[PDB]
Amino acid sequence: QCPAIHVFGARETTVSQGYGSSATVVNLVIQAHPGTTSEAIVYPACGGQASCGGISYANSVVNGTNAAAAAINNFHNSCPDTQLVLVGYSQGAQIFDNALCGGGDPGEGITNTAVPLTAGAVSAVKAAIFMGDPRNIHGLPYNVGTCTTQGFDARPAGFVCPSASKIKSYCDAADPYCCTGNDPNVHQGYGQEYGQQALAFINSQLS
Ligand SMILES: *[C@@H]1O[C@H](CO)[C@@H](O)[C@H](O)[C@H]1NC(C)=O
Repeated sequence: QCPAIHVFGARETTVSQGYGSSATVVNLVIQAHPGTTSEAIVYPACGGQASCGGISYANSVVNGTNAAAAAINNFHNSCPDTQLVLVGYSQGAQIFDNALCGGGDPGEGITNTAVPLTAGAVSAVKAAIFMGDPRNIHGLPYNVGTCTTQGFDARPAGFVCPSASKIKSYCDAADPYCCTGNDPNVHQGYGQEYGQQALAFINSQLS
């Protein structure tokens, strides 16, 4: 039978195939709700490193965005009544951002602005947690964190995501990727810093 809730997790760059740091929030939802299953998005999660196949960041985001859209759409078709939750970390947050909000990603070669998710899939997605999203920019209504600048693939100032009310994007000032910081460690600690807050949001979003 189909699960009551299903969580999609996308990892950060250079991490081997799996959930990566998205695991923290994914596990919190699974443990807190009976009938919750999950799956990790299968994509390169690379930035030119030989460790992850040598696939460039742009090609990783291009593949990832499509992989994310295909996984969510396909699962919804199999289980249309299941509540969906997305958890992306770093590059993982970027592919979910592109797939859910659309608006294109020019810095990575994506010009299409249409949301790749089906109407049914979009309505099934109840909550989305982004941590260290390189598409971050200060001012977005779903932002949480001390960052007051932007990431390397910053969204337009005043960007309007159709599903803005279903998202929580965490990003602090010292993050060098989702912000203009210089401390890489801050980028890796969102699961511990905002994990419980994320869960609380997901709980309020779920029916
Ligand atoms: C995306 O990358 C994965 C491996 O990470 C691969 O299995 C898949 O075939 C790629 N998808 C496309 C559309 O190229």
